[PDB]
Amino acid sequence: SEAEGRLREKLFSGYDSSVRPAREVGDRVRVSVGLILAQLISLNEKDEEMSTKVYLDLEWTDYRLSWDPAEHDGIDSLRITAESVWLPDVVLLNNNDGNFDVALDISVVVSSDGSVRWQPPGIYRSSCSIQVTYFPFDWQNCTMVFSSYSYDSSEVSLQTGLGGHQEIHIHEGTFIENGQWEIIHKPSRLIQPPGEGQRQEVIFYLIIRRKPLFYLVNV
Amino acid sequence: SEHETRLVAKLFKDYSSVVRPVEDHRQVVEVTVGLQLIQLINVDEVNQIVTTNVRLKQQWVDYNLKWNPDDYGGVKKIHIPSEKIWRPDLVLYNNADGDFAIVKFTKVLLQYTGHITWTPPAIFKSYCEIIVT
Amino acid sequence: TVGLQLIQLINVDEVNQIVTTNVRLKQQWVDYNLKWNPDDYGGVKKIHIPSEKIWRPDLVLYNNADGDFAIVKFTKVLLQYTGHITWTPPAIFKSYCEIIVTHFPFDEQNCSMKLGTWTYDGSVVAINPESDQPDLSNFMESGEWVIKESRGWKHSVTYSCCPDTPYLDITYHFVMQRLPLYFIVNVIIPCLLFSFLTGLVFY
Amino acid sequence: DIVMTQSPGTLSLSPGERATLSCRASQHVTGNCLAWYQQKPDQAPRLLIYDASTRATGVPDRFSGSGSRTDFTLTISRLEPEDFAVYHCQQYGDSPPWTFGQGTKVEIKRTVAAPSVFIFPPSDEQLKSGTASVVCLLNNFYPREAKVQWKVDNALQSGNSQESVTEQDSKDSTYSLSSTLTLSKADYEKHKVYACEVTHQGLSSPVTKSFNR
Amino acid sequence: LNEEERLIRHLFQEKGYNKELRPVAHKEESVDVALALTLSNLISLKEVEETLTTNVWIEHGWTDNRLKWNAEEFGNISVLRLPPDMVWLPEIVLENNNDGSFQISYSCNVLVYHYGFVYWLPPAIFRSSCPISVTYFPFDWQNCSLKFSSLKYTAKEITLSLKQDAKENRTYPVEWIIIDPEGFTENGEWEIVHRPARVNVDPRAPLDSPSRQDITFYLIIRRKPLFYIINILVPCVLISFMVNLVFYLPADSGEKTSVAISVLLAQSVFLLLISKRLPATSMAIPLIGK
Amino acid sequence: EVQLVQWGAGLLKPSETLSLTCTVFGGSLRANYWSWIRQAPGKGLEWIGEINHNGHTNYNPSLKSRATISVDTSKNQFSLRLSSVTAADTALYYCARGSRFFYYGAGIYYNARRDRDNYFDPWGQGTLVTVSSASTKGPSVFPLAPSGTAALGCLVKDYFPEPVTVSWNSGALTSGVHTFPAVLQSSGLYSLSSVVTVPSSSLGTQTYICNVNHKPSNTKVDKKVEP
Ligand SMILES: *[C@@H]1O[C@H](CO)[C@@H](O[C@@H]2O[C@H](CO)[C@@H](O[C@@H]3O[C@H](CO[C@H]4O[C@H](CO[C@H]5O[C@H](CO)[C@@H](O)[C@H](O)[C@@H]5O)[C@@H](O)[C@H](O[C@H]5O[C@H](CO)[C@@H](O)[C@H](O)[C@@H]5O)[C@@H]4O)[C@@H](O)[C@H](O[C@H]4O[C@H](CO)[C@@H](O)[C@H](O)[C@@H]4O)[C@@H]3O)[C@H](O)[C@H]2NC(C)=O)[C@H](O)[C@H]1NC(C)=O
Ligand SMILES: *[C@@H]1O[C@H](CO)[C@@H](O[C@@H]2O[C@H](CO)[C@@H](O)[C@H](O)[C@H]2NC(C)=O)[C@H](O)[C@H]1NC(C)=O
Ligand SMILES: CC(C)CCC[C@@H](C)[C@H]1CC[C@H]2[C@@H]3CC=C4C[C@@H](O)CC[C@]4(C)[C@H]3CC[C@]12C
Ligand SMILES: *[C@H]1O[C@H](CO)[C@@H](O)[C@H](O)[C@H]1NC(C)=O
Repeated sequence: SEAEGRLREKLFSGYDSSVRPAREVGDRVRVSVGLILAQLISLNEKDEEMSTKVYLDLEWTDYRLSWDPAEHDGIDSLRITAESVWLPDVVLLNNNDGNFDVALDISVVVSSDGSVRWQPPGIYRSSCSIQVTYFPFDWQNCTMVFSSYSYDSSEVSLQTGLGGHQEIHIHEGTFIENGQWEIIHKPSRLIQPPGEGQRQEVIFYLIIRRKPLFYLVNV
Repeated sequence: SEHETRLVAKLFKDYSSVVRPVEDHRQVVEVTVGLQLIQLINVDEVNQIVTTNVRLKQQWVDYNLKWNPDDYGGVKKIHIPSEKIWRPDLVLYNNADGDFAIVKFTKVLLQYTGHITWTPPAIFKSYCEIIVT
Repeated sequence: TVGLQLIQLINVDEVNQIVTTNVRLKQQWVDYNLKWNPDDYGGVKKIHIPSEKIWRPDLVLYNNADGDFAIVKFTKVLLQYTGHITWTPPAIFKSYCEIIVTHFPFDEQNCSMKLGTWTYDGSVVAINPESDQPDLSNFMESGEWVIKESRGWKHSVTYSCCPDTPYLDITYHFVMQRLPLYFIVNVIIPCLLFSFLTGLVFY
Repeated sequence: DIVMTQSPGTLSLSPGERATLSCRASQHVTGNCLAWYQQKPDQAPRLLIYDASTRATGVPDRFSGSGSRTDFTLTISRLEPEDFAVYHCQQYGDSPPWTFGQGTKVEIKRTVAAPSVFIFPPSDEQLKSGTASVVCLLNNFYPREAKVQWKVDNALQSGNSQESVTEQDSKDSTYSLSSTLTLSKADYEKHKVYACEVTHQGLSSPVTKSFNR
Repeated sequence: LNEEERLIRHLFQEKGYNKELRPVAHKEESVDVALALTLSNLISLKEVEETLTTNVWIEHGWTDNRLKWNAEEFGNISVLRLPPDMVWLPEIVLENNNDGSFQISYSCNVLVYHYGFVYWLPPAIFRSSCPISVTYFPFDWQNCSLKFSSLKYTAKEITLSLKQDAKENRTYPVEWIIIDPEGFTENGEWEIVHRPARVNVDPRAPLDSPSRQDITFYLIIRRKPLFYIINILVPCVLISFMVNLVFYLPADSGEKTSVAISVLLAQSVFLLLISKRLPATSMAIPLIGK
Repeated sequence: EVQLVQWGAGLLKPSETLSLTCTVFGGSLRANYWSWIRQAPGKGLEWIGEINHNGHTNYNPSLKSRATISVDTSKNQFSLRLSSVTAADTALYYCARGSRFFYYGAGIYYNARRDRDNYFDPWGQGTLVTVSSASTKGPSVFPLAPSGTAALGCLVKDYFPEPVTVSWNSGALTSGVHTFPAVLQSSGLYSLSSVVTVPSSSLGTQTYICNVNHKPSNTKVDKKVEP
């Protein structure tokens, strides 16, 4: 860990985590955005909001955090507390409760070439306009819109995480299936701005069908 | 960005967020305020409280946060944390059971001319007289 | 020295068996390195210091149900020139209490709060009660319960493995009596009326 | 499970010189948990270094440990007469079983010296009991490497001799060696000439000592 | 405490302790972290929300060789109490929470012994997801889990294991949730039947993933159905059986269909009562619902 | 100052059970692990096994089936039993103090663990163990007759068990004496020679007698060696 300490001291001398990494003026930071659904907690029809537990998957490159492994005892990656590095201010725009941020900052994985991977957990309450016409035999289209809150498309460019399926990742073994909802489709899409202040978005869509057995028995 | 790192170091070397950001104390800080209503979350008639999702766009000029872009490789606009600078202390007078002021301190966009645009989000739980007639 | 002041009995939850109370947790101890001579400082005999700046006992409610385990309101301490420190933080204690519902709504409960230094044993930090009873001088009247009795006991446990290391706690127990008028009026009387109406069919 | 190999095997060095002993692990030694021990003749091993760099109590400053991972080194800056012993390495960082190296002996180096060779026929007293031992002595030589061959009527023997070697002398610091050829009395009488031939780097050519029975 | 002050200054100031680095000689080494769980009390299991609320104490044990000292040189000090924010920690969190509270509640002091062993017993109130099987309600049993892992460290950096008891001539791992017979008292509605603990390792997951390793503590709990029996099932069953009396009522009474439809209304009221107590799930019809 | 004192019978016959005991002075068995280590002649150190005061044992996989290590805390002793010994078990056996063992916690959290410092700083004096089917026997002593320095000596042949002592001229002659390490023959008996170099001019004038002693047979021989 002494070699790791030396590398950490070298990397963060003169490093400003509040400054976006752009080697030249006009350079854009590509941020790949993906999502893993750990649990579809609920879809509250009264409040019209979907509660989910997820892991984001954000990937970018920071040229300032590069090094030669041969000069640092063969160390080719690092785990660093997320607050110590620049982060893209990617938030859930369509949150319903007022919480924009991730549940826990945890750590980033920084490779020797400057690649940064961040997989923070998140408990999100997103607004979902309920289509009530065919309730309880209905299906819903609940979206999760992720975007930078501050940086515009000229500074931070977004792309769907893949490496390539444009979908929400669900682990077949560990996923907590909801007893009232079946996931039909789970795509993701990059939305360009119309036509600076213009901003791209990455929307993860959950098309879900209610399982109405309860209402068949009790009503 | 080495240029932006140097600029950010220079701007906050001798900066004070306490005093109003004017060259002369007899000047008035001009703040442009705009309210964007994103969502009408709830209208609780029993307790007479309206919950809304809003963005509170505030624009002003900080005299001391200026730079020549030619001295910093052509950097013309930056994003900085809002907690480091003087801000106007907007408060919702008729707050019922929410926050009086902004609590979500998002970044400000700062131009080289000193123009600041800060667009924080908020959940306004305001008090409304509900006529039930 | 540890003393408990019960300000209010906020609620008794018989379902989850939780008693929520508002308390002040008076703690007194001497700090050896925080002494001074007042004559050298203009006669200043006492000062007020943030509690986060000094060592404190790590008192924990051992029988916490679902609230806070330790003090979270770090109010200022009163420090005397002799090094004596008085710290009286407020807290809301949510403590487990085994609720016996046999005689409900005419039941009597015995709810306790066990307090101790979490990480220090009796050979490094010793706790003593301030008084034999909780301080009830500033207790707000409850519209649902009457506190019949209250008493604080210090306990010291030595395990056979470690005969030189006592583990200490102070347990404050409250024997409380429910006021049954609400259940008498709202529940018992209607049931009695239905029971009386049951027999009228036979006439 | 972890095999430890000490590389030098034998280190012939003069007093006042610098000694470097190597220990190699077949697997990563966790936490640099390596110990170095010294063992003099007719004595138990004595702990010299532990944790790969930390001197034990009463260990002079001349001994120093270094290295990591799978390569470890013990360095003696200035060699004294009391430092000529057998040195062992041991690993203790990866749960039992605890394993040692095979050991590395540090010998004293002196001017190359040739053996003086002597041959001894069996005594009449031994022949009376039915056996014959023929003894070849190589006296006061250095270095230790030497070869002895037995010839019986110019026919090379094999399998019927045993060697013994002394330690290095306390003063001259040299070695002596005996080779003993054992034959039945009946076989001994079947031949005339008994010879031992000795090769050593201090000899310009092999030396033979012989007798006629 | 001249000696404790001197020892802390020696360990942290003089030797330059860095809590951001793991306690290893080389980066490729992993830190052994032993975990055990003590169930102080099972607060509740909410069926509609499918959430288990527990009070647990998480016993952590690991080794930090940078925090080693020879006790005789420091007044025979053998153990130190230190704030957890001064030392490196293994960032163990509850993975399967459903409220966003991943971490322990009270960050108590660490006990650091002179041989480098770090002992840490933080308590926590956890709210975890527990999907509910309503098939035999109110005679149902549930299977809840508490999955502990690290998101800041992977299997490459820390190796999670269960507490190893070594007080006897044979060591063994503690493969159950610890329940103190003196400090524990059963939940009013749930009785613990089994309480195992397991180290789960995913063979397919990569070593550098946080999902490679976890330690899971399970609670098999049986509902105590006396409340539901007394207050729902006996009235409902008796009222339903009461409808058979109409066949013994003469047709001249003019009160048969009134009795029958009133029984139906009472059953409807009972269904209204029960609809508010269970989740609206589709795996099965509850026994009371059946 | 911890001291380890070993005892036990070093002379055993094939298929028997070696039994050794190590006693600790100046310290208790509670604080440490305690190990047995064997060193064969011309071979590296080999760890046999270890035990703590609770009786928890670890063994070398190559000796686990035959080695049993026990502890007795009342006498502050620990013992090794090696079953079915062969000639391959002839070695110098040591007892030594291993890693520190510590207790921590209280109540249900009371536990113990070992430190990661299993190096052997204190050692026992060592016990030589020889496994032979041979029987106590005394040597025959034969002259190695001298043929400007001469060599002469004595051949000390066919004895058991070690050791023999050899002196010259009742200890008055020490300069130039070499007494060789014994060799074990296939018969199972030991042989050695002792030699001395002397001026060839002294061969007529000076008497040379080798004094051989083998205590197990009370062999005492004074052999005059002459040309
Ligand atoms: C509602 O519920 C609460 C419980 O939550 C209940 O509270 C109990 O109240 C009773 C009183 O009615 C308490 O009983 C008393 O406890 C006193 C304190 O006991 C502790 O301290 C003792 C003193 O320790 C010091 O001195 C001893 C030598 O004397 C020394 O060895 C120690 O090291 C130390 O210096 C200690 O001896 C005692 O230990 C006993 O108990 C423990 C626990 O059972 C046991 O493990 C030990 O082996 C030993 O037996 C303990 O640590 C105590 O002083 C007091 O004694 C008086 O009464 C007894 C009556 O038998 C006389 O014999 C004695 O001479 C004294 O006159 C008495 O025992 C009880 O402890 C409370 N429980 C708790 C947990 O707080 C309420 O009563 C309930 N209310 C209702 C139902 O109305
Ligand atoms: C370790 O201790 C256990 C418990 O004493 C030993 O197991 C017992 O051994 C005796 C032999 O005399 C049996 O009679 C018992 O039935 C065993 N079990 C119990 C529960 O006592 C075990 O043999 C010990 N191990 C060693 C190698 O000494
Ligand atoms: C007509 C009478 C019997 C009233 C109707 C009783 C009905 C509701 C039945 C259905 C399931 C039954 C319960 C199932 C299991 C047991 C066994 C034992 O633990 C005591 C009784 C108890 C708890 C039963 C009590 C009666 C019970 C609740
Ligand atoms: C530690 O050091 C002190 C002072 O030398 C000594 O009195 C004491 O016996 C030692 N051991 C213990 C366990 O206190």
